Amino acid sequence: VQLQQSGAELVKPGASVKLSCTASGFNIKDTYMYWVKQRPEQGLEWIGRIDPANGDTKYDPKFQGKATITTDTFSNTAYLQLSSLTSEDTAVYYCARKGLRWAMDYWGQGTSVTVS
Amino acid sequence: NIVMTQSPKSMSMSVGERVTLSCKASEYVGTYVSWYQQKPEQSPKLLIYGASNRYTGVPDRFTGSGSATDFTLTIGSVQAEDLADYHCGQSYSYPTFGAGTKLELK
Amino acid sequence: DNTTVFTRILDRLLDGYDNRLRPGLGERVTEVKTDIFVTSFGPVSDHDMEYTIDVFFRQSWKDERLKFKGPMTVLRLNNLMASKIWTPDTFFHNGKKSVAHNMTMPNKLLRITEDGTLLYTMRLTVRAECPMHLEDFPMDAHACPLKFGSYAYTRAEVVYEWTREPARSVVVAEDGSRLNQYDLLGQTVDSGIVQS
Amino acid sequence: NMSLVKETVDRLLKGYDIRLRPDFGGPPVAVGMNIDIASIDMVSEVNMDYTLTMYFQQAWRDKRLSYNVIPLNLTLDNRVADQLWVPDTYFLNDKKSFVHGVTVKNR
Amino acid sequence: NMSLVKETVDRLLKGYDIRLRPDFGGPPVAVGMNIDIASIDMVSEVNMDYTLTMYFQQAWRDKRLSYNVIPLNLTLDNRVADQLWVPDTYFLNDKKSFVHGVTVKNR
Amino acid sequence: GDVTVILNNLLEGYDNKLRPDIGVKPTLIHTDMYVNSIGPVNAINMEYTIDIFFAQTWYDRRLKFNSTIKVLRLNSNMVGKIWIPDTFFRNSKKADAHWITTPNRMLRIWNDGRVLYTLRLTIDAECQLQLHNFPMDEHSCPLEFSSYGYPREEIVYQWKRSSVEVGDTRSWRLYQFSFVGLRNTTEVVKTTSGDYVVMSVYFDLSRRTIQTYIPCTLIVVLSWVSFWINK
Ligand SMILES: *[C@@H]1O[C@H](CO)[C@@H](O[C@@H]2O[C@H](CO)[C@@H](O[C@@H]3O[C@H](CO[C@H]4O[C@H](CO[C@H]5O[C@H](CO)[C@@H](O)[C@H](O)[C@@H]5O)[C@@H](O)[C@H](O[C@H]5O[C@H](CO)[C@@H](O)[C@H](O)[C@@H]5O)[C@@H]4O)[C@@H](O)[C@H](O[C@H]4O[C@H](CO)[C@@H](O)[C@H](O)[C@@H]4O[C@H]4O[C@H](CO)[C@@H](O)[C@H](O)[C@@H]4O)[C@@H]3O)[C@H](O)[C@H]2NC(C)=O)[C@H](O)[C@H]1NC(C)=O
Ligand SMILES: *[C@@H]1O[C@H](CO)[C@@H](O[C@@H]2O[C@H](CO)[C@@H](O[C@@H]3O[C@H](CO[C@H]4O[C@H](CO)[C@@H](O)[C@H](O)[C@@H]4O)[C@@H](O)[C@H](O[C@H]4O[C@H](CO)[C@@H](O)[C@H](O)[C@@H]4O)[C@@H]3O)[C@H](O)[C@H]2NC(C)=O)[C@H](O)[C@H]1NC(C)=O
Ligand SMILES: CCOC(=O)c1ncn2c1CN(C)C(=O)c1cc(F)ccc1-2
Ligand SMILES: *[C@@H]1O[C@H](CO)[C@@H](O)[C@H](O)[C@H]1NC(C)=O
Ligand SMILES: *[C@@H]1O[C@H](CO)[C@@H](O)[C@H](O)[C@H]1NC(C)=O
Repeated sequence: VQLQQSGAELVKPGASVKLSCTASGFNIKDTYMYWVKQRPEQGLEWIGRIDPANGDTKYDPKFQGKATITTDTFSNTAYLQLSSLTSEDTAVYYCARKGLRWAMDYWGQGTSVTVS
Repeated sequence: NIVMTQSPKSMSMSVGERVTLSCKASEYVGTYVSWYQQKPEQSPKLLIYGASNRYTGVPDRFTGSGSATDFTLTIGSVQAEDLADYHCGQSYSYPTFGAGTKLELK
Repeated sequence: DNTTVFTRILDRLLDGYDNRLRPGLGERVTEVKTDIFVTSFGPVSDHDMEYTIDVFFRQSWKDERLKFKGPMTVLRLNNLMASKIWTPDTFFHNGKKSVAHNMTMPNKLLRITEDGTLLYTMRLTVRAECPMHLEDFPMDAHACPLKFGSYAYTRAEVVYEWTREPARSVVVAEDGSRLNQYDLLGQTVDSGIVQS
Repeated sequence: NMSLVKETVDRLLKGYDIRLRPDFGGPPVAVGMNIDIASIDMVSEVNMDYTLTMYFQQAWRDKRLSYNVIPLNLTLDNRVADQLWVPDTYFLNDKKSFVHGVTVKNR
Repeated sequence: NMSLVKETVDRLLKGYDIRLRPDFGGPPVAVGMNIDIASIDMVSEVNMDYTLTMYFQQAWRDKRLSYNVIPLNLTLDNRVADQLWVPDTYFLNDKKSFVHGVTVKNR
Repeated sequence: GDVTVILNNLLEGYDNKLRPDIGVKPTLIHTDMYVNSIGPVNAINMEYTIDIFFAQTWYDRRLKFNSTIKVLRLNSNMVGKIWIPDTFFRNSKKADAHWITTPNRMLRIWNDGRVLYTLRLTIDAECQLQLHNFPMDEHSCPLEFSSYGYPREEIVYQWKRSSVEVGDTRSWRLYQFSFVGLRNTTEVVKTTSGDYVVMSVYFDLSRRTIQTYIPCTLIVVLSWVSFWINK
């Protein structure tokens, strides 16, 4: 149902930042978790996918190695870690759930990360 | 990777007129194409999952229809608050998203 | 007594459990996750317009009445208990004569996790049929389908979804395929709705 | 709800005598049959027989299986048909015929 | 004596829970197989299959079926196979297989 | 009235899994079969069909009722309860018993043990076929049966006085061969489990293409009539 994320993040290049979306109203071990990033006024783009039960994670080859997705099943939270940040990485990040034919029925609020 | 092509890029229509959108898919995607509605400075919602299926809580003026590659989102009686960005997204494979269509009233 | 604990846990789990009622009969709908692993794409026969297949059919649904608390957190149960709990029926719309194997015992494993998530795989050999268009013979290309759906359950009660990403669900073995004339090319998946 | 249905089914199928067809003393029971044909495989003049595969359906009215608590249409698992009554209908001209058993019996 | 063996078997098969393999929590069980091919009937190139008839044996160690009263080699009837545990073992490639039923199920 | 009492007394405190006399000298099963017909014999498949009426007898100390009723017949509904010896045909390829109306089985319990158990069968056996002896060829088709789970120390077979019969030899449907002789032998065979007493009954047969090669040579020789015709 409701998905909660963290607040805004402002960080200088060369530092790791950790974003988190905390699920609520449903058990995370049922469905996958997605991560979509959106620059200002562009098409949505896929970052990675995590499966809380097994642990398998697959990433977009253009982002593979840059971002690592881990989950804490007991606290019911999905974590996104960014590394090797550059100036052009400034964009909004979204947390997503799978449901009803792989359609991303619920979306988070959206976290704004600015690198400079 | 699968690439989605969307047209028209940006068009404007009057109030209460029929509106047709299209999203072309290069590879095969059999009826696993969803349509998202992103209003300015909000979180994208869901309108159509699969094809010609309406997510709950959605007005009836939104209809879809699709095939192996062709897809079409046809709005009915366009209201006043139907100005936003519509994204065509497929999930046959690792999900990708279209360029996005921007809709403004006139 | 290593077994006295597990026998208690596994008798209490079946106490008052009515196998005739699918989970959530008036509550939210059930969702059966499916997968297929083709062992060998059998010999296509031109005369009968049929083709044989040998799949490791799998199913995974969430049943809340079976959850518990124990040390193992995964139960690798025998092939006998699979008939005492609910198991969704799934026939093949275009199957002429399918057979389930019981080589030395029925080939059905049941894995009840701690949350309540099940896995219930089988082994099948299916003589499905497919219509052929021989107008381009011998240079023709066929598309022989395999359509497995629920039975006795409408769309409002049981809904199938592929376990993994639909492109990667139907997996085929590397050396398992055997064909004299034809040559397997690729797999394609698609979900629909059929009214009867 | 889930608790009502269990006790309802339990009290229906308790004391239900399978050997006696409904309305045993009085009028006959109306069994209405409906057929949906899927395919007619082959026609062989050597043996003078044709093979068909059909979805055979038949619905009758039975007062003993009546409940007034739940408005839903109970859909039971196919194991329960061994306990209810079922009108026996045979095909006067058949040589071999079998109910498919792909994953479970198809009824 | 008869009654000694009778009560020994009766106490072996009392409380035996078939759903659990031996040592359900601990280390795995060692199952040793032993095949005795009787005869290979036919080998075809059209269907690419070959039929063989064999004697299939296999022996494991089950700590629950232990007795120290009678020194004999207890050989029960073939019905007890339904009540004891037996490891499932399927053949990865077999189009049709069965167990001969001449006068009783041969096991 | 009283027969129900006798049966309920016999079945109380009776254990099915254990053969009679488990701790002492082994049971001695007598065997006697009656051949009804011999199916078609073919040389290609190297097999043949037979239809017999297998019948075997063994004492049993637990069925020792005492009453005025000398003998009680029983329908086949009783076979499942009392002990029944496993006996398979080593030479069988595909064997099936008959249940045309009901299970075809018989059971007769005399006064002091001595169960009788007979049942119909239909067997397909591999017959070692040799053809060089022709015109003096004499094929022998074996049929050898033995226990499956019991060593020599726990079960022993033995034939009766005659123990083999035949009937209606004219209507045995076999064409290329002809029934001649019949013999019986007993052996001991060692296998993985131990030693099994292997009964064996095998009876001989004699033989009585050439009708098809003639039309080909005839046309060959007849085509030559062209040559001596004038050019
Ligand atoms: C893998 O799966 C398949 C199918 O899923 C398994 O096949 C099934 O195997 C089981 C286990 O043995 C069989 O159950 C038993 O079958 C025997 C013999 O079956 C004969 O008759 C069959 C029909 O059964 C009867 O009922 C119908 C009803 O109309 C009547 O018409 C008949 O006349 C029969 O009376 C028939 O289908 C069989 O043919 C097939 O099987 C043989 C043998 O394998 C093949 O050679 C054939 O080619 C053909 O394929 C066969 O002719 C029955 O006798 C059993 O019933 C008695 O025994 C039980 C246990 O002892 C007992 O609980 C029952 O109550 C009943 O006992 C009654 O009778 C006793 C005397 O005999 C009494 O003492 C007792 O008091 C009681 O009154 C039982 O039914 C299935 O039939 C069989 N199904 C099929 C389709 O083949 C296969 O075995 C599995 N593999 C493995 C490794 O497990
Ligand atoms: C010809 O057509 C007839 C038409 O019915 C078929 O008859 C059916 O045959 C099947 C199998 O032979 C019968 O199924 C058996 O039912 C028994 C009765 O169930 C009792 O026990 C349960 C236990 O929970 C009670 O709930 C219930 O109320 C009954 O009191 C079962 O005991 C049998 O179980 C055995 O097999 C199952 C299979 O998984 C095992 O799990 C068990 O442990 C046990 O070994 C069995 O399920 C069915 O009852 C018959 N119908 C009728 C109306 O009697 C014939 O089978 C068919 N012939 C052929 C060859 O197919
Ligand atoms: C030699 C042992 O013989 C049997 O074991 C036997 N068992 C059953 N029957 C026989 C006898 N026999 C050769 C028959 O044909 C027959 C004919 C009947 F009308 C009724 C029963 C039998
Ligand atoms: C149950 O089936 C009947 C038959 O048509 C239908 O009228 C009724 O609406 C169904 N019940 C529900 C709750 O839909
Ligand atoms: C019982 O079986 C064991 C298995 O090896 C064997 O060593 C032993 O000799 C058998 N008993 C007798 C009395 O032969």
